[PDB]
Amino acid sequence: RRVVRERLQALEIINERFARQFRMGLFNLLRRSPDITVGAIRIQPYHEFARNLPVPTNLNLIHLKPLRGTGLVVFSPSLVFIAVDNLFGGDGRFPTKVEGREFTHTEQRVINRMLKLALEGYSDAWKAINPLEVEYVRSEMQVKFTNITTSPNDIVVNTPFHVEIGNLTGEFNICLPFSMIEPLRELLVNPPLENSRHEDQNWRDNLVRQVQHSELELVANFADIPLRLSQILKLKPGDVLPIEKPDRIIAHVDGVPVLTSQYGTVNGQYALRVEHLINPILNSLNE
Amino acid sequence: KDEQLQQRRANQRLGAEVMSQRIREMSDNDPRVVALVIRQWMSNDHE
Amino acid sequence: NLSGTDKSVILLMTIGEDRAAEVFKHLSTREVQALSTAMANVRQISNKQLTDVLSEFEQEAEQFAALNINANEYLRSVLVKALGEERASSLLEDILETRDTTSGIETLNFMEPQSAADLIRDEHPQIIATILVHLKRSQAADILALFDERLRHDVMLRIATFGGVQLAELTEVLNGLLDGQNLKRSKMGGVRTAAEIINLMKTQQEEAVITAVREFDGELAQKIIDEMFLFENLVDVDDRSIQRLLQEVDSESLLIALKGAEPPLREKFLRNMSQRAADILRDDLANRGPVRLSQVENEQKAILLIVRRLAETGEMVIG
Amino acid sequence: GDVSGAMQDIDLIMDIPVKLTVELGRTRMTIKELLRLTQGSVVALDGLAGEPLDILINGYLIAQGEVVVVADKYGVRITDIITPSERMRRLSR
Amino acid sequence: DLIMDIPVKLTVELGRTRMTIKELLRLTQGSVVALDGLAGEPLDILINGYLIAQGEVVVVADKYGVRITDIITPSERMRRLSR
Amino acid sequence: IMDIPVKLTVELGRTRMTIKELLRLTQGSVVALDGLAGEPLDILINGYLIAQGEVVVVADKYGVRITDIITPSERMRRLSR
Repeated sequence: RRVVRERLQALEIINERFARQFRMGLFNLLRRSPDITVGAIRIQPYHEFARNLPVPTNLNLIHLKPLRGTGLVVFSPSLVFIAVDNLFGGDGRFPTKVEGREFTHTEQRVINRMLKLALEGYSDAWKAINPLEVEYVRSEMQVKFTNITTSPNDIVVNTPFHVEIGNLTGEFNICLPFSMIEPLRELLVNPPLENSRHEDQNWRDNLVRQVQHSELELVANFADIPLRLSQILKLKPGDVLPIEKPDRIIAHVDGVPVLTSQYGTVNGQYALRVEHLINPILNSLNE
Repeated sequence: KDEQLQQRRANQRLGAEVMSQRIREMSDNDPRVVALVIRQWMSNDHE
Repeated sequence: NLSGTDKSVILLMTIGEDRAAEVFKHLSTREVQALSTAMANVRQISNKQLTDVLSEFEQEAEQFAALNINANEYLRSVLVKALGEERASSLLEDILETRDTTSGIETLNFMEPQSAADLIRDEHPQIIATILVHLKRSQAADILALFDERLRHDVMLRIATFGGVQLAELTEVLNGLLDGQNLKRSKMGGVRTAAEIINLMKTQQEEAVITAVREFDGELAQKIIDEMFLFENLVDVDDRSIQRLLQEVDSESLLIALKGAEPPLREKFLRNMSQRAADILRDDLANRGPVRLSQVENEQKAILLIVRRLAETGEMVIG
Repeated sequence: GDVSGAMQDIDLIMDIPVKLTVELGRTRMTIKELLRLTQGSVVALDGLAGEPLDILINGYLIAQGEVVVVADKYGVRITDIITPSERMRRLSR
Repeated sequence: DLIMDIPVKLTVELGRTRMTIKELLRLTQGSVVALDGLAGEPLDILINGYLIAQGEVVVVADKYGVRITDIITPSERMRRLSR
Repeated sequence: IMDIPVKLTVELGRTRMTIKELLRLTQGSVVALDGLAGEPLDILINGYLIAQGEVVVVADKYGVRITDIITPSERMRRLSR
């Protein structure tokens, strides 16, 4: 039983700008402008991702310090074939498909350069918001040997991309376990923040100045006695229920206590004499 | 075998000459190190 | 013997490590280790020999070296200095790769086309196309013929598509191919040697192993039996060849081997006799009974040895 | 069954403990005021002296009552049970 | 029964275990603890900490829904609290 | 310092309505709560909360994947709700 549902905002634009940077990199590398189409971000269990993964393919381990665990990036044999023939300058209108056959040394080396180019692109894109170092670990041919997740049912988030160079097309995906982004669960959901310069800080302080005159109502409680609905039903108006000695009055707003106080008879009114404001920071300091 | 002994003395003189030839080879290795490397490449090409 | 390679080797083992290091960095691993062994074990030292070696070195210095500045030894460093002084583009390094690539292209032309194909079949078809374009036309046609039909057609189609003529990526492509033959040559496949080894074995054990490999893989066993085959049928062996061998082979040896051989073999071997020789051989076959099978097999092995000798001569294609 | 469920609670849920709460009064007071307030400050409430205190359970209006000092032991004595119409009128404010 | 319309607070639990405070001392912030109720057993349904009944959660209509199965059964309540 | 066994408690969400809508539904009636699929649960000791954490099943037995001690901050919100 593993079900997780969430929505994210920042990672979409992060992937978009990463794809634009990657397109620029491939353009300058292969002297030809490519086009990268970012697919809808895929959230699926690790076993589902492995099943959807087109075998054969090349899987790459890229650690993300200081977060525990290793990231994963995959590329299609068609994509690597097209990129390497564009490196050769060949048209590639009579392509070959290799299945089961391991990549040659030249093919794996071209994979190495394109892997490091993708790593640099994603690094600049990510550090543009949050600096998290990425370090490649080990390439892999089969998904089962990658075994990043503890269980195949572990949910992994995947970002698919559709890359084309003229007539030649292709698709590659960037998949990551949910545990990897678990520490930054809040930072992925919200969209990035504009500004955050000194002015923004003082603007936030100015917002507190406007919020200084807020609107709130306090609640005073005396007794919370545990009784029964049988007693309530047999209770009738005029009945008196004894109460233990209320040595203090608890004041709370919407539930959260704010202070304690003592009742007092002032100017013929139900007046309360405060003792001290109950602050979470004060309680933590006392503890 | 006095002639053989004279030949052995000549061989000892030849050995001294061989040491001088080795010193000349060492001098070729020593002076003009660039030229020594060029001759190394030339002998490799001739090989 | 003392070849130009051997003369340089003697020079090196005579001079020392000061020039041996430069020779090694300009040289290849097997010759480096050969000179290391020569240094480890040396018995070619003589008072006159060393002086003659110095004279030969002086000759190389005045001729091969012509007393010139370091050739691409310290020059390449000043070339790199100029490269650094000029734009930040290691074109000289690319030219260095191109030098190995062009030499490798020439080597590719020299070396076996089918081995080149199987070394390039795994590589990219565009790699095959561009390398075939850059190679000699004859070598290209040989590799084209040795390719399968579909791969060959794809290679020629991508040759037609090949117009990028790229620029330093092509050099490292050849460098990778050279590194995939740069590894120890090996070539110990001996497709013929199994057959050769079984022929070197006894004939009964040869037949037993032939049956065993027929059980193992009829294909491989049949290939081994073909490697056993040596002048068994006239049409493949060629009559002119049966004519030429058997006049070189002793007539009595042929007779002894034939009376233990099959009648078709006897007829096909005697069809290239002078008619008098054929009649004499047949008459003696009728006269004398089958001599010891050991002697018959000895004569058959002598026949095969003479076949191998003429194969060494290489004037005609045996079978 | 709907009738069965209604019938059940009269016997099955007849014996069941519950909780309650009581309020004193309400006053408008903002964060400026609370920050200005200090130790020993006295704050009044709209509840007039002697007014019965509203009695609620889990935040649900139930009744009103006033505390009486009996045997030197405080005890709230309820005085009425809120009708649905009066509850509607109270919340329509 | 004018007090019929009263919001009640319910409590649903998985299982119990008698662990000493020393166990929790060594149990890290990401530790795993088992229970006494076997998997698949209907989760006990309680209100305000008072035993009521049991039920099983099922993934229906894209939400976790507990299925009421047993009744309060005061004799069974007595037997259960006799533990 | 002195050690003693103690009763724990895990709570799968809390709703807001009368029990009548629940008890009118007879046995075999599936009802959902604010507890949905995905959120980590909470652990209480003798009714006193400690920490938050999802619960998984292992070896045909429930296994809690506790996360971290609940701070008074979110303790206030969960007390309010």
